[PDB]
Amino acid sequence: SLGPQVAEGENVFGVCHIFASFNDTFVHVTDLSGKETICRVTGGMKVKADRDESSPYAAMLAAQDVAQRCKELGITALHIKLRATGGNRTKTPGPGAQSALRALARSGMKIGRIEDVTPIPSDSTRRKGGRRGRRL
Amino acid sequence: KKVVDPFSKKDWYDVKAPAMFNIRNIGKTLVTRTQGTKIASDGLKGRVFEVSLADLQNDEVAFRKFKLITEDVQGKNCLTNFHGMDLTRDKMCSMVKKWQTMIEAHVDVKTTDGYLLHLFCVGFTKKCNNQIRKTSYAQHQQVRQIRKKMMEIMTREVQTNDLKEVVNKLIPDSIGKDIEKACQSIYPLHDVFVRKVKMLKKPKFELGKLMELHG
Amino acid sequence: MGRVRTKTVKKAARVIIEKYYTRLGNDFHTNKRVCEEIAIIPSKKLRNKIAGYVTHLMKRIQRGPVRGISIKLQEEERERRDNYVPEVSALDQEIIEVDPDTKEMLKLLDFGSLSNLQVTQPTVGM
Amino acid sequence: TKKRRNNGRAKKGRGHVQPIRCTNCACCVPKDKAIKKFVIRNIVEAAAVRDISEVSVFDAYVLPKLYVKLHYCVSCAIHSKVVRNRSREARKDRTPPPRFRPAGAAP
Amino acid sequence: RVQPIKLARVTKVLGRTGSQGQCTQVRVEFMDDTSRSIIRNVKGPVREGDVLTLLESEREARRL
RNA sequence: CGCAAGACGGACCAGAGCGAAAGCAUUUGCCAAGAAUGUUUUCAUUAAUCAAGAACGAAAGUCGGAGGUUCGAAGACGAUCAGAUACCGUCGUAGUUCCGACCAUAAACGAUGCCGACUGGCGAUGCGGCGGCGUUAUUCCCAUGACCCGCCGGGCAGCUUCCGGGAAACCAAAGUCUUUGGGUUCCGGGGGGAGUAUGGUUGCAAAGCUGAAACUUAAAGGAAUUGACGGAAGGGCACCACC
RNA sequence: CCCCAUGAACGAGGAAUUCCCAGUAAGUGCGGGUCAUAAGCUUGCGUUGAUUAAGUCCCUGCCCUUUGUACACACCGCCCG
RNA sequence: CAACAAAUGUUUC
Repeated sequence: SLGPQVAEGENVFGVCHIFASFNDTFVHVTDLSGKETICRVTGGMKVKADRDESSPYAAMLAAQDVAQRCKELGITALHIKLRATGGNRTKTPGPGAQSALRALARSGMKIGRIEDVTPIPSDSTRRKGGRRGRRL
Repeated sequence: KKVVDPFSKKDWYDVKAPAMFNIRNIGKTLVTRTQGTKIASDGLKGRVFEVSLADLQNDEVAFRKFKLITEDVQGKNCLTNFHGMDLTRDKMCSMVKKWQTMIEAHVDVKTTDGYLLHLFCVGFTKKCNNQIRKTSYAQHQQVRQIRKKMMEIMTREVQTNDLKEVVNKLIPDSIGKDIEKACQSIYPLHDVFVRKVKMLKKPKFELGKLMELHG
Repeated sequence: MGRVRTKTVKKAARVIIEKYYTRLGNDFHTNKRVCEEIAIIPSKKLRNKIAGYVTHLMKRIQRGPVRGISIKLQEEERERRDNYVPEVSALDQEIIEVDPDTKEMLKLLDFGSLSNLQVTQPTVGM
Repeated sequence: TKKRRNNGRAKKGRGHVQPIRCTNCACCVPKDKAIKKFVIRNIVEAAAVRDISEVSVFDAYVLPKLYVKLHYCVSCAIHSKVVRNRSREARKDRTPPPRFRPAGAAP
Repeated sequence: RVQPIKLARVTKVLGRTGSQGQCTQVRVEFMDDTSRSIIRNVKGPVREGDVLTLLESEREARRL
């Protein structure tokens, strides 16, 4: 609980940070420095089946469990950094990344700016597993 | 075994921006209650927050970001200093279009106060309206002479003047325009920005300048 | 749908209408009588099916010319319509405005004319 | 019997070019060969912006984009109907097209 | 994280999906507030003007 | 948030460039080199193409170091299957990278020898030169510069064409071939046996070059045409199909 | 065929699978064919009369283009040690 | 929006 201050106007600010890959979805607010956390919870924990780790509905549930303690500790508002697996990995967003954002905005926290932060590399380190491609 | 939920223990500080910016009350951040076994100011002091120049100015500065680093603490107040400017991702990605030449030059330079900076610029050739080639590349000769011009300016424009004037400079984007003037004689160019600035070496301390800039 | 008129029917309708327009009508009941007079049709169901489709046509024709049907009366109507011509539109109003070169087009064509100059700027391909 | 006069995809004046890795199989195909499709999309999407516009501070703001340039090897781009077998005749058309620019009220 | 129940009224019947062809596309006027309007998939036989009871009230599908 | 290592130069990046080919995208400097163009410079046949000989030559592999980040030929694992030593997951090897030597091969494909002339339309584009009382960008006019339009070379190509070629697919070269003759070089004579045996040669090795026969057999093969059929694409249609 | 007696399994059907959209499914009797005799059959007929898609191409089957094919006794076809 | 199994086998014709 608690609150940086009474502020019948402006809102105490943190960082939202969502990593959407496929097979899961992390939501995550931290202090705008980053060094200090605040309430995490993934799209995994709120369903069982592995196959359903990453589904938007789970993602919703997670952004809901997160927004709770967010507005329960002190953050009134949050600026978001959405991400993909990145690296040489896919470079496209995972499915319950949108769902998480809709869930927290809908929840009734506050939104501020957006950038994508997936790590794109001035390319190399050879991508995994070999030349002939995953065959399948 | 149940224990120590941590927010119920944490303390709040109000992040303060340098003077050249406009409004200066960045937001708030939480640290642990200082215990002799600890310096909440310790876990507080080299923190860096990245804020959008638009929130910082108020605007057209949608793209552009400034990195603000906490340089000291005074009771619930924490005075930050310029640490960098980058662009984001969307903006940068949006300039980079096929059929045009992408030109990059960067230079590393020491300011009047010591700071060592690596400072990048960028530009793209422009088709000019009654062109009817579809593309609009530049020649190798062109880019080599254009880059020299960009580099000469960036060293010229940072050598003279301290971290603050570079800042005061990068806001109204006076470098951009200056490049545009020195380069149109050589080849078109659409876009043009100093797109990033990287702090390489910091001078020693001095609360004097920091306060001059804050306070 | 399930009732899509076949050519043997549709043809007869185009057919009669071409040679029968001023005789035929808006109403199923009467053409049906007319098909007895102006055509020899073997079964009553066919003759009905014919009368009916040709009426659907007459209903349509009498609301806008239909894609492939011509009758003497419709030809006359188009003919009269295809006369129109006003105060007339060019004028073009005192003085032609030229793009020059088109000015140099007359200038080097040995030809007097009215004038005006506004022709500059190049000029991209695509 | 030779099918495409272009063989794979456009080389002619080279004999070599670095290869890229398919964004699906993680395969490997020369960059001259390989279907490439740009992909620009809003951070937020369809429905969100309304809660995204209401929940935010800032007076408008006005949405970033994610930009990603995809590469597919032949089998992936076929598989997923990025591109589709075209008759012996249609194959010759390099061009591109659709009728409106599908951006909200398309298929 | 959540619960509510939503009343929505059919505006326009889109067509049919499911490979079996047994789910009908629908467009819904949001009943409690008309200034909303969304696409939902149906099990039963649906015709214009009758009412859905939405659980999820975001989501908004497509194929499947 | 910083830092270390090794790797690699994304987006920009193209039927676009250069290089004999193999191949070649960070900055900047040095070093010599290569084509095109311009050129009322220089020589006077210097020249075309080639047994023998020789230079270069992706990858793997091999010798010894550096190095191993990344990924990973082998192996061991988890699944899947009737079987699975596989695909699929995981751990992970030599190896990938780099230096000094080997090795001489890739559907090293444009599957198309090289050189010269001649025969056909249009518009692109890298580049050089040339021309415009065309545009825009400047100062007091400029010298600038980028463009538009045209002309000419030589690039890689494209497009459309009952010239003409070809069995056709196709091809402005695969044209100028029975009306068979511009120069030169190389390889093939049904298919298998076979790039095999054997001798020579080169190689540290792995292997490379040259290269038979006995016997076997009546088609091997090419191209186009059409169905049949597809766990290829748009496909449909029916409770002998589903719902 | 009847009359009595003896009074079975079967207390809802796995793998599978047929058929069906309106007098239709299903219950229910009758008549005709076979016929000397012999209906558990077939073959109609009226009676009583719903549930349920109202469509689509997923599986299956067959025909529509485009496409690939070493197939053409045509995939129930033609392959390696 | 992306992606997804499957063996063998008797005659002249």
